[PDB]
Amino acid sequence: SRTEWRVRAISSTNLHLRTQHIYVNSDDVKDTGYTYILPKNILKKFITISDLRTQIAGFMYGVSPPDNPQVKEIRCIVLVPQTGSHQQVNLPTQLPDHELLRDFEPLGWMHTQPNELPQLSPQDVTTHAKLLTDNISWDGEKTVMITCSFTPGSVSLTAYKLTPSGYEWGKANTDKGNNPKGYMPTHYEKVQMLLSDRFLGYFMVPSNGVWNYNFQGQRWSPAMKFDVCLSNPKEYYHEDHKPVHF
Repeated sequence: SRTEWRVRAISSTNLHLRTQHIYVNSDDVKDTGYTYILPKNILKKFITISDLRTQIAGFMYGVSPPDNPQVKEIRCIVLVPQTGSHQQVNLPTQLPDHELLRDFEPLGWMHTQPNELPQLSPQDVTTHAKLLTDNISWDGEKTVMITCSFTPGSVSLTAYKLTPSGYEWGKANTDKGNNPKGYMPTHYEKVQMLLSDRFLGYFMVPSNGVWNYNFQGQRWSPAMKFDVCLSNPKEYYHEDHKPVHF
């Protein structure tokens, strides 16, 4: 329905309201490790281009502040060609590559999620374990996952790191659902994160100007190759994201 598309596009412009009420779960995090600082400007933009029901994601890149070795500031988010569901996001096996990105530190990924969950999803752990094993540039000691859970009238953020055992389990997991065998809360660990407007972050999207393939699944595949470039991200229901035909 072309009319439905226009209606959803309209209601989605109210997503920015949720970024007025942001929550960050820093509850009982170990005092050992890194603290992640996410810029408010990119978190808000990330929410405005997202969707309440279908998850989207982006890879995070950042730097190490000269005077605090235990702090990692996220300065760039890269949106890759993708598709997703209420339970997970589907990303190409090929990591983004660009001269501008090679001098940053890969810090993991972030993604939206329909509802707040009592535990990190088994899917997230599996997706993260895959990203680690395949990419030598991904340091398990610094890469993390930030979940942006939509809660009534707001968004709730949490950052996690995989545990050595979680990495092992994730690398072997074979059932995408919500209760895989052997899944324990001891497979992941919460990490400290801050939402700050002290500095700005930037976005990089596919060079063909299309990151959202949720209405063009036939043009998406895990093996697809792509390039990226600096740019302001297009919303979920942007003109260029609609299906080749309704």
